[PDB]
Amino acid sequence: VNEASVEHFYSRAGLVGVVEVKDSGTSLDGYTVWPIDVMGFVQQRRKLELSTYMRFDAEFTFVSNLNNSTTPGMLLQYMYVPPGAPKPDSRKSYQWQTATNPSVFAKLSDPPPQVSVPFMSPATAYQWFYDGYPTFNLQYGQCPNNMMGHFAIRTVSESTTGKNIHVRVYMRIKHVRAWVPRPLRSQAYMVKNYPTYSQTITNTATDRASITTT
Amino acid sequence: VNEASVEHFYSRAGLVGVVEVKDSGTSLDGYTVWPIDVMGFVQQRRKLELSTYMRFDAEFTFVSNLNNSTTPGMLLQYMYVPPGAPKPDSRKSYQWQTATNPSVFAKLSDPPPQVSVPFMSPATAYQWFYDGYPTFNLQYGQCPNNMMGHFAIRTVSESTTGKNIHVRVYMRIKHVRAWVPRPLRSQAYMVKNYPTYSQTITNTATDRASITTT
Amino acid sequence: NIVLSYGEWPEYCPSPTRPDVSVNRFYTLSTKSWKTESTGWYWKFPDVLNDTGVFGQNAQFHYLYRSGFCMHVQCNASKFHQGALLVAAIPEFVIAASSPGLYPDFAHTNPGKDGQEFRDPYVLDAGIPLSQALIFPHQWINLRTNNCATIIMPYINALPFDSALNHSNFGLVVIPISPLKYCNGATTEVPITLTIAPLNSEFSGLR
Amino acid sequence: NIVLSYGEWPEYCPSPTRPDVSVNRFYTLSTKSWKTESTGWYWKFPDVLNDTGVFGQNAQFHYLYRSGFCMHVQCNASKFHQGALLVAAIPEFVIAASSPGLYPDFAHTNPGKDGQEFRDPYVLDAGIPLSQALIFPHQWINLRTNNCATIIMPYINALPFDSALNHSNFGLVVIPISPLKYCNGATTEVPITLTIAPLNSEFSGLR
Amino acid sequence: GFPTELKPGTNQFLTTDDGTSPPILPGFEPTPLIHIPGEFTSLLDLCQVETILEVNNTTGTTGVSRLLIPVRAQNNVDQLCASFQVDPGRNGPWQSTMVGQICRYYTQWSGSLKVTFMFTGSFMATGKMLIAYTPPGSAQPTTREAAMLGTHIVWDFGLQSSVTLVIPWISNTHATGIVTIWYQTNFVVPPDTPTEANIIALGAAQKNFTLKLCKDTDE
Amino acid sequence: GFPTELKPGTNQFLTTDDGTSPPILPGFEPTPLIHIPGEFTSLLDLCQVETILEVNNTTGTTGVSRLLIPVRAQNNVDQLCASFQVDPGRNGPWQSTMVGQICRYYTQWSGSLKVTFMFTGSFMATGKMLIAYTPPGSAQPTTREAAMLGTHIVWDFGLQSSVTLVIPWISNTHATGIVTIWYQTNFVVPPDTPTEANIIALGAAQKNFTLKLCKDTDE
Amino acid sequence: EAAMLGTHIVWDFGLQSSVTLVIPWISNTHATGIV
Repeated sequence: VNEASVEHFYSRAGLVGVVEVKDSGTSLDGYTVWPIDVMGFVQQRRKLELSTYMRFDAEFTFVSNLNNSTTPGMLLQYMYVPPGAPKPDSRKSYQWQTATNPSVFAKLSDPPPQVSVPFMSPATAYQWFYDGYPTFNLQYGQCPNNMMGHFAIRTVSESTTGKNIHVRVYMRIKHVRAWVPRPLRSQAYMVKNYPTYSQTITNTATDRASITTT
Repeated sequence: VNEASVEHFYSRAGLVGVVEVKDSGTSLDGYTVWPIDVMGFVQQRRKLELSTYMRFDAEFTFVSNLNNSTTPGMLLQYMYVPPGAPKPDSRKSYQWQTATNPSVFAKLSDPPPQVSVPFMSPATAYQWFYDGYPTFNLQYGQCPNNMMGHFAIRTVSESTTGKNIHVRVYMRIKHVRAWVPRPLRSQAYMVKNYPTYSQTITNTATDRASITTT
Repeated sequence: NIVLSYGEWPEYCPSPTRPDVSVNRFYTLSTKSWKTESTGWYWKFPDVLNDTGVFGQNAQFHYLYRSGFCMHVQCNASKFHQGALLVAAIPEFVIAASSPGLYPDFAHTNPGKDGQEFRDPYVLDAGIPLSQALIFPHQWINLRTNNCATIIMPYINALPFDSALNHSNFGLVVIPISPLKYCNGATTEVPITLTIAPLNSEFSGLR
Repeated sequence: NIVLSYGEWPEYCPSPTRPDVSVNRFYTLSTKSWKTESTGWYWKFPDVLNDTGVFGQNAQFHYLYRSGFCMHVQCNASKFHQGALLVAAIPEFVIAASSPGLYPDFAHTNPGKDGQEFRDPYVLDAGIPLSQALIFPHQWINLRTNNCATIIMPYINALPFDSALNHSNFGLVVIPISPLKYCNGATTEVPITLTIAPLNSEFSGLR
Repeated sequence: GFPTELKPGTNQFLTTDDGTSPPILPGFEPTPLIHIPGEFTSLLDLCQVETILEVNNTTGTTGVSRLLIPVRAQNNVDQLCASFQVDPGRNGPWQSTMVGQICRYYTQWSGSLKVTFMFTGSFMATGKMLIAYTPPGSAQPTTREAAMLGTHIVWDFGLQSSVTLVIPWISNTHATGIVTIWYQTNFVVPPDTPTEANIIALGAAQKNFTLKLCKDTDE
Repeated sequence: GFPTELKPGTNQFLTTDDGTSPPILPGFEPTPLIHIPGEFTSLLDLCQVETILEVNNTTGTTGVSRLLIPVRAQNNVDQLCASFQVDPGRNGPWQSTMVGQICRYYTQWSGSLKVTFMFTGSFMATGKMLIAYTPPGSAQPTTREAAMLGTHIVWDFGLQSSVTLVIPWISNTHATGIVTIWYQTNFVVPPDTPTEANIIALGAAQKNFTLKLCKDTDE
Repeated sequence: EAAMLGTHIVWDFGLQSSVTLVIPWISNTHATGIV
């Protein structure tokens, strides 16, 4: 009790996306945009598709470093492009200054930056399964009201720095409420955003020799 | 409600000026003065010229670094030259020691320095539009009572250091009160401090084919 | 003996046209033939009535729609027939395709008033395992005991009102678990009849 | 039926000479000719009276000044004329020049008691769009309904008192939206008359 | 409170943070606050003020003419006069309205709009106009009779110079309503009177209008 | 509280920590929370719902047939019908159950299980089946008579279509119970009636079931 | 199916041996109902 509660079942902030600010070699960009997708890894998607409707707010945390695990004093900007705003296109973009895009300036040689994001959706709850069509075959069953906005990251810098910076985005689902429990997935996940499966059905249980064999 | 309030409409501290302390190459100065101008960028000027009279106090923040985004232990002095005092002329100026000029000594390898500035004006409120002449053609419509004083920045140093230091000044308008709403600008901004526009008027709305076309 | 989906009678949204018993009548759909090798059938809830009668008119001419339902299955077998059906109501029944051609055809996502026979009854055509479909509201049709099953399902959606044609709320599924076996000399195809009756229906935005 | 600019009757600054009805009389300015192609006119408020009568004397000889105003427009058209004027009062009317010579000439920033005809009525000669000028206090002069419009505008400035000659408080604008059309054989130029009457006026610092 | 631990989230400069900062000039007493008439404290209060709709936005029409719906005499009855969508924040007529401009500073908006029309012809000129409004589902009605079976107002501009049309609801969550004006009757005038007037449309937002999620604009 | 000392444990990012963080979008009022029917707030409440047990998991049997215990006529009496362990969380029949799947998301579990059987033959078909249950200590009874001296239920599927078997306790701390179904009598039918039925087994967990120490799964 | 949207009775003769159908009105003044 209180240990299998639905709140405790989704706690314990875990990795959701490993994005990499490329700035060296053949990728002299210096920025990268990572669209927020809770259903990133399968181990998380299967837990989320347990319920149909879900309402929560997240607490993102960024664990960044260089590739040799050092953390020099480089200065980073993390900008949260809200759902419905334009996303930047290069290192120097007018979008990097729109005061309606919240931004967090934190050096590498600092504790990880942490920011909460509220429940951002027009509906009453996020909806993993949408039996319907928007725009009243590659459009079926895809709800647009689950978008949580983007996260753009750039080094506050003039030219290229020649240092790749790996970033690890961690997320903590707070205040979880869920509705309409569903059967847990049984087949492999063939494709993102679609429940398609393989022609070769795999039994849910492992097959023994006889019905009278233990 | 409470989301389109006039206070929330001007919150969310945003960039107002990117000044650069040049100290290398052909610019062995080591200091730079940035006169405070809220109406720096157009995206901010258009929001401010919505109202005619405005009263507030700002909370400036300085996000400084070198050009490779590093932040060594260099020591900086930020001095606020109040409205009506003389501004320095070089690295070593008697003005750098006038105890009536508040100053903030903070290294680069420290959190950004933050200072509030109170409502500094002889009038009751800042006035973006001044239909009149001071000094009772290049003097019309220019109120002098909007000056908020200067911000001078120098590296506390003996000789030149050979390191350009870019500084990003962020400002947060607190306690905003506004009067006499005005129509939002319709034409391009041709020139700073003047509402002059181009001979080629651009329609406020986009032109369709016919009045019976959607 | 009627199952109450999640235990909430359907209710009008408190404050839009509220129809009457002229619309809230019993629509008796066609009867499908439960044969031995038959795999099952499913209907999308609001989609099954979008082209029949006054309810079809209201759905195809208004903009917002919300209604409960009192789906009702009955099957008339003899006393010498044997078998067992599972009828459940699945909210947000998202049919998925089966790649070895990556998304289901419209004839499989909105079958209409005629229903569609399952292609993969084990995995419910949606990857989830049948052995767990009982987590939804359901009733067992076991020929030796009962031959009817009524499910009252209220309105389950994120928004208060939604389009009656673009987004189908839930799906009624009926699958034979224990296949139909019968000795020689009986009616070789038990008939299954599905009666629907909307409840506390509402529309808004006519024409 | 008189509009109250921002809903505040003009009031004396509580504690300077307070003039009397000898000054607080109705100054009737000249009448301008509203023709078909005419674009409109504007007057700077305190500037329009700085050279006429006792008020002109008080303004041109004292140092500080504050006063309200009861601007009043009327136009005497026939019943067969058609048209529509927009009259509004714009605080801090900062006229701007129109570069293709970068600042407006003094004859355009302080026209005097004769008014100035607009060069760009669409953009109010100030970049702002006419379609929004209604955000200011205004009244519609539509010939089929009414032919008068009164605006009571109190004293709006940052400082308590100001110079009557250096800084003009606001500007009265009157623009034809729907142009004046009339069949053949009528008075081809409707006359527009502007009556002004200061209210709760004050001065200080004589000679 | 003597022993303390620096939890994660230190030294971060969060731009949208409401922290405190030391005053740079203590003791400095700013200028006292005297009363100024005309204070506004909510952009919604601005949105609710009727402004003109640039309805005649067509290629060629310039200047103030872009704010006039022409109404001419030899328009055979049951012909269509004017039409425009109801979307304060899509590139169209509503850009010229106060609410149309403010909503571009926000992301989401939902509420009920009103559109006031005003006839500006000769007093002697009589006639009748039919204003219909089609909800966002359907498409524009093609004939006057088809529009007659909808939320419409018959408008006898001979008797009333100005009417008002309320729009029930227009939400922006992710297909918008349309308003059409139909020549109900002909245009009747006694002799020696102009035979071409103008209708002026004024847009606004009712008291139930709301905004959310401010953002930058697109000029 | 002005002087402070940074005790050890600073700057550590503890993933499973319940710290606080500044809201990124202050003032933003999220969509109000309307009522939705069908809220679940404890996985145990899900565990308690009876679901089908993939009892016939044998090499070759595919499709829905894997959920059926066949019961045939020419089965001489006192022969064994079916058997399966009681271990919701070991690779076996219980994988197909809701509780079987949830317990793989936890480490420890202890409580009492119930298993409901259901006969799906002709109405006219009568007979008798013996369901025994052997505690985790012993081994599977080899003959019906040996099982008869245990916690068993005689089940006359001619009279009752479905019975229920409670399991006293099954704990996971570090050897599990077994359930066997025996042909008590023959399979008796009147003429012209199928002579092969199916028994369906439904598993669940009673109210005293508990879990602990959530962890990742093994698909 | 077309008749199903009318005044009808579903009759499960397995359960009920006999049902009754009332006809609302049939007048002879000067085109008759059908069952």
